[PDB]
Amino acid sequence: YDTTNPQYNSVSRQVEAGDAVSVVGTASQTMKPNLFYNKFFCGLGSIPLPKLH
Amino acid sequence: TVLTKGEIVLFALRKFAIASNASLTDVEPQSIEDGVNDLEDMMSEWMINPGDIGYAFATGDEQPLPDDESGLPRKYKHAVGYQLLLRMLSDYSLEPTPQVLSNAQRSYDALMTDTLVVPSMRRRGDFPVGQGNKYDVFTSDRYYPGDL
Amino acid sequence: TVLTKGEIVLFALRKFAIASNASLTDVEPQSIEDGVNDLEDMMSEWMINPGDIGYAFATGDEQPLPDDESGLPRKYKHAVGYQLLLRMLSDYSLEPTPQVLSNAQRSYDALMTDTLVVPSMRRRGDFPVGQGNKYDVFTSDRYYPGDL
Amino acid sequence: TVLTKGEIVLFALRKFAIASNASLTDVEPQSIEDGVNDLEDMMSEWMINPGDIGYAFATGDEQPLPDDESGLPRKYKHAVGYQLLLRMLSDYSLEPTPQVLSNAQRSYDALMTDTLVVPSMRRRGDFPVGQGNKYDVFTSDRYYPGDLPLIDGDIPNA
Amino acid sequence: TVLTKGEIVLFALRKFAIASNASLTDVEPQSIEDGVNDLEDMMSEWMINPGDIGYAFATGDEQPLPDDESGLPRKYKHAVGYQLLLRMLSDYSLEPTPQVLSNAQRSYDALMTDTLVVPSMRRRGDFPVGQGNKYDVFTSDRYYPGDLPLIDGDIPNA
Repeated sequence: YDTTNPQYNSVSRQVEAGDAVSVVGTASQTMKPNLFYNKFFCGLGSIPLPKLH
Repeated sequence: TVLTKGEIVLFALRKFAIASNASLTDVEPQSIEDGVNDLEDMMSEWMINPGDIGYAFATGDEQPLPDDESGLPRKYKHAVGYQLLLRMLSDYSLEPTPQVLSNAQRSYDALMTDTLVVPSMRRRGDFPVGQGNKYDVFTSDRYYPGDL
Repeated sequence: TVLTKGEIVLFALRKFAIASNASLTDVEPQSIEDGVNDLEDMMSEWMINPGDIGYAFATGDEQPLPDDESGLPRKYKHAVGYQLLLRMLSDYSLEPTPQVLSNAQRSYDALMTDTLVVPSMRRRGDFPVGQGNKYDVFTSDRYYPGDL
Repeated sequence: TVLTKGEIVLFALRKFAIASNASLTDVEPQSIEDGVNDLEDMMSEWMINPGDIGYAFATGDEQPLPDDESGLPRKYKHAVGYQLLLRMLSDYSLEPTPQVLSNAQRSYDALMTDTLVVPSMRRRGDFPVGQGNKYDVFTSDRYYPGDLPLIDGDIPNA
Repeated sequence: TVLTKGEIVLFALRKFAIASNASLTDVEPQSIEDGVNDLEDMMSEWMINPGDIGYAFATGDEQPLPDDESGLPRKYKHAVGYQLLLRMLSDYSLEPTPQVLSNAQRSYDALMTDTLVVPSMRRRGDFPVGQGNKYDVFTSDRYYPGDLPLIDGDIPNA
């Protein structure tokens, strides 16, 4: 939330002090989460290695 | 056999006879504190050109004392003492002698001999690597890295 | 330990034996404040030729006082003090000695060694980049950007 | 903060101990007047060769007074005071010392470095512009202007 | 034989006549103590430019003792004493003479000629050996050995 460059706003209002927050989940639950994403979210590569003489 | 700031300063004062057993003169307290803080400042300045040589500094807000352990190696004692004498003599307005200057230069040269680097310039980075090294075609090993 | 203008001025006065703690005769505070003023103007003038070394100046209206801190590191103390000594001996109508001149030159050379930085000449701006840099896909430039 | 001709003259006198505050307890108003007049004349002379540096001359016709403000930045005062000292030392018949000469030389050299211009070499005017500069589409013509080029069009004579 | 440090110090004093056996006035013990101390600092520094020459040091942080055996050959004592004298003259407020300087230089050169190095630089390692040396399949030797790094399967990069 930039008041000098409004071009890059990505949220309705600024996170001011005293705002209400919460944590999603349970106290100490353990689970195996599902996932969802776009193609251009993460990227993976494998570096080839050099031969030792 | 560890060195001390008091020992190094006393060596410098005896070397020009400002205070020594050969003469009947005895150390004045004011001369010793001046030697100690001048030595500390000279080492702080030396941290650049000759390079780090192992001096142990005084922890902040605490003044250095003649009984503190300097931590310097024994072999650097003559060089450090002669440099201290050269930057000390102006206090009593004495004039260095040619033999003193020659000894100081010899000690400085001997100290500097042990700190040479010769950085040994490396390759360029786009220099081709020959076919005699049998490079790996997929890897980016057809050319020299030539960086950090 | 924090360096102060008063400490620098006292060091400069002591190094040529004009006034010191051990002396039985001492100089009026008028001389001390004249010395600190000379330091202030000299270091303000130093903003052009040698460069910036982190010195802190008086905040506009306020005059400089010896008790305040200059902010310089311990390394530059001898350089600053020796230059102030060379600029202040004429006030008492004296002549620096060759050893003092040599020491001041050595410390000033150390200061230049610390401050030195060398530039790099960028490409002209109409210099072709070459087909081997993949200017069709990998790089958007057919010619080097030039100075920024 | 503020630079005063009186303090410049006092610095010039003190730096050679003609009238100091430690050795001697005397300052002479005749010396002060001579010093300020010499400073005024020297600045008037300097207005041409080294170039203007921001000094302010006395408006009207009344003589300058030491309490006035010079307007010089504090980074020039050492050079100004040294160059003044060398000029006025003949009156007390005191010859200068090599250390003073060296200090004045370094201060003047620093001022010279601060006041450099190093102008560049403009094009001749009949030198052709290359065919690759795309004239008839860009603002460029076949040839370089050789004079300051038109910036507006409302004022076209210059 | 023994060639004690105190003997070397007394030699250094004698060749400048600070105090000898045929002298009514002699030096006090702490002068000899400082002489031996400076001797050992100089010899410890001598482990850089001239190199180790067989000096024996005090192990177990004991203060230097004048009557301990230095462990140097007798063919070094003049050089050591002359170099010690040049460092110690200032303490007695005296200056060296041309004959003493020449003798010290001659003895130092005599010591130097006994510790030559001649590093005799090697061949590259990619320099081919000729076909006339009759190299073999098993012992390699088709190219001259070089630095020959010892590469371990572990620690591949280094």
